[PDB]
Amino acid sequence: ALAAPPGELTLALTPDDKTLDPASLDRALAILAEHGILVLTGMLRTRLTDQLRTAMLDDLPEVLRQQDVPTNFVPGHVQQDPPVRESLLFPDVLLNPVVYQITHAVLGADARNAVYSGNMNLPGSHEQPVHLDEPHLWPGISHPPYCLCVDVPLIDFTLENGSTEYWPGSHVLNPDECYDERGCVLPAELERRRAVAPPVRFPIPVGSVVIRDGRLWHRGVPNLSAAPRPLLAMTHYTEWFDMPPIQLPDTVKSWVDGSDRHTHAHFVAGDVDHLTGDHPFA
Ligand SMILES: NC[C@H]1O[C@H](O[C@H]2[C@H](O)[C@@H](O)[C@H](N)C[C@@H]2N)[C@H](N)[C@@H](O)[C@@H]1O
Ligand code: NI
Repeated sequence: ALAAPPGELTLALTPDDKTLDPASLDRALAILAEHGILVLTGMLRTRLTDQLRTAMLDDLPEVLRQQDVPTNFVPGHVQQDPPVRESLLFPDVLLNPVVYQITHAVLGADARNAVYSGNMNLPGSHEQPVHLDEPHLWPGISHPPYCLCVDVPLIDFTLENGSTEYWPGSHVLNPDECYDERGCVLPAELERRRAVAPPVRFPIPVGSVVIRDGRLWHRGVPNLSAAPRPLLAMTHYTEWFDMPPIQLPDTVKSWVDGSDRHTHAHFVAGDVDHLTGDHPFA
């Protein structure tokens, strides 16, 4: 019911900021440890978010033409990969120096991005169940994080247009028989948790970047606006967690492969089909 992101969760920047001073970084880490979600305002320029927003709304028709449209949990929550064309792969988005500074500190210098995907929340979408995007490695065990979701809204997220319900501090909870095979939280454990630390939902301005634990409870909620709500989604993992590589064109290999901000990527000659992944050599 907030009119902006809570201060407990938020850290304000300009796009020119390339690192956090030690005091800011310790705070960012302290938030991800305690709350499991960190909102970074003013990270990305309009020039980038605009091109990416345009590119994904242009692709949405090709996505909805598909015989079976891939959704997450309920109708209206479409899985859509953004394009991997030389011209729409920006270093400030894939290899953001502030994001990787936080993820290196949390997951290790060998941590790597292994997801370049998206969530198109359509008008009249349904309520998702509360869930983990990425599960705990064993039931009934406390362990540190092995993955951080990096969510990039491509329009102003509002209460009406489907800003995500987040459950702060839920990333460290992992009792027995808590999660089912799709990673949905059992209803008993929700109501116990709602009493101690209830969910929050808030606007997130475009140009913001949200970093959160992969294990954080959350649910997508109905888009009641007249416009699709695109989200570009990356996920950094520890070196040792097994993931299939991101299909990228060799036209970007030059700067992506060199970097000490690691991507788990496989480079193909020529164009890559993000949408349906039909490209001949995977
Ligand atoms: N790293 C965050 C993302 O993780 C999940 O999606 C993955 C999901 O983990 C896989 O089952 C699927 N094969 C790919 C999909 N993109 C979530 N369902 C997405 O909503 C979220 O964008
Ligand atoms: Ni989710």
